[PDB]
Amino acid sequence: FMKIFFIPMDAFGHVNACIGLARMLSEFEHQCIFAVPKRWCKPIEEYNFKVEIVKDPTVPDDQDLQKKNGDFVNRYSHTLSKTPREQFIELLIPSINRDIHYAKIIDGQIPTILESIDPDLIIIDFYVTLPSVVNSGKPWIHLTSCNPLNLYAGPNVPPSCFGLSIDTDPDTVISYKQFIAESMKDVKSDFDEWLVSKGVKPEPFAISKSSPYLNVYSFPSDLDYSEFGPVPDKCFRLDHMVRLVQEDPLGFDEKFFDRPGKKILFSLGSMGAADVELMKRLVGILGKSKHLFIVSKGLFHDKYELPENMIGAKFLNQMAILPRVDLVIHHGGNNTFVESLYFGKPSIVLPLFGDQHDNGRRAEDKKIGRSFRPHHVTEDELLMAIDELLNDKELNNRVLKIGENIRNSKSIDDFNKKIEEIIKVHK
Ligand SMILES: O=c1ccn([C@@H]2O[C@H](COP(=O)(O)OP(=O)(O)O)[C@@H](O)[C@H]2O)c(=O)[nH]1
Repeated sequence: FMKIFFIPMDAFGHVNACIGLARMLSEFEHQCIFAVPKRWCKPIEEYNFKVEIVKDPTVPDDQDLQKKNGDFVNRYSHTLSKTPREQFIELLIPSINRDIHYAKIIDGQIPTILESIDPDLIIIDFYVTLPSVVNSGKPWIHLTSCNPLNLYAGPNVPPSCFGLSIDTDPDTVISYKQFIAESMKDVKSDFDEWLVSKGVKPEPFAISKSSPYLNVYSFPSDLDYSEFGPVPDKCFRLDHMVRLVQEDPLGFDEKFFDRPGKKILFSLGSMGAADVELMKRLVGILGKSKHLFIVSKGLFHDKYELPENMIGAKFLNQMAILPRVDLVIHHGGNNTFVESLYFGKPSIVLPLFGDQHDNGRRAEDKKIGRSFRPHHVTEDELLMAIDELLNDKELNNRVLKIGENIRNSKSIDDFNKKIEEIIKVHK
């Protein structure tokens, strides 16, 4: 039994992965404590974990959980259709600047919470380094909740966030890595100054320090990047971090499931549906599909309507819906992607940005779904892909087998043994 201290970035994609892993570790009678802003306190307490509040005076205690990222996606909607290269400068770097802003707000509050809680182990799900964790003198694990391609970074291996593969021309890979290094210079220069001020040595190129203890990620064995070598050094693969139960209301009348017809979950994640004009175009196409859609309509749900073959709400109980659908249309977010495979569902992937491009490429390359650019996909492409995947028995059988493998995985038992050994070695 041990006290495990979880520090997630203040967004669904990080918090849900950490809740998933916390529930799995609670099974072994470990006590999991979360450091989050007040608005995230009751949502996490609904899973019966203890919360330590971090102050963020830039966000109200009672702000809607979807407001912070919804307003971001709304403000940057014009970048969501651009090439991965154009997105890097215009969207991903601005996105990382928001991660750095939050890291600077929480970092000064973590050392006192560590002294007061005295955890055995820290688990962080963050895209940038926390000096408070590096300098804690306690064992800490970095949790990757995004697609894991960046953990494989090195010679010959394509960089993440561009949908590239082992088959990409070396010239293109080299060009992308040079572009990323040039593009990140000023952000890294400013970030490193902050690290040095707190007595932390910067990384040569990254602004997120890999744990010298262990680095855990969430990706099915069947999908992992074995073509780029084994599980990377100091890394540990869990097949999934699915929270099996979700406390949220369904979000609409359950009687919808009594309507005859194949059921499709349409969800661009916790923030992507804040691109209202995109949601309107896609819903217009899906309105012509002779199936039934359940739609995660997002922060601006009140600004657009669904046609008669569809039901939707601001935010859905996605765990309750997934076992009742035949197909998922999503943005390639890593939680939604692994949740859909966990329940044996094929997927249509419509990547918006970042690691989603890699999950779109992975769905095509592993023949478990179809991927298109959401702002470009034609009515014919989208309607035909839906009928294709619903009717492809071989592909449905492959996705069922991946779900079986994910559910059969014992890797949580090995993970628990490794963390117990890590705590003993450093005592
Ligand atoms: O209506 C919704 C929309 C999203 N989610 C959850 O929000 C998380 C979104 O994380 P993901 O990595 O899929 O996408 P992100 O929103 O982080 O890009 C997933 O766990 C979903 O199950 C949900 O419960 N209901």
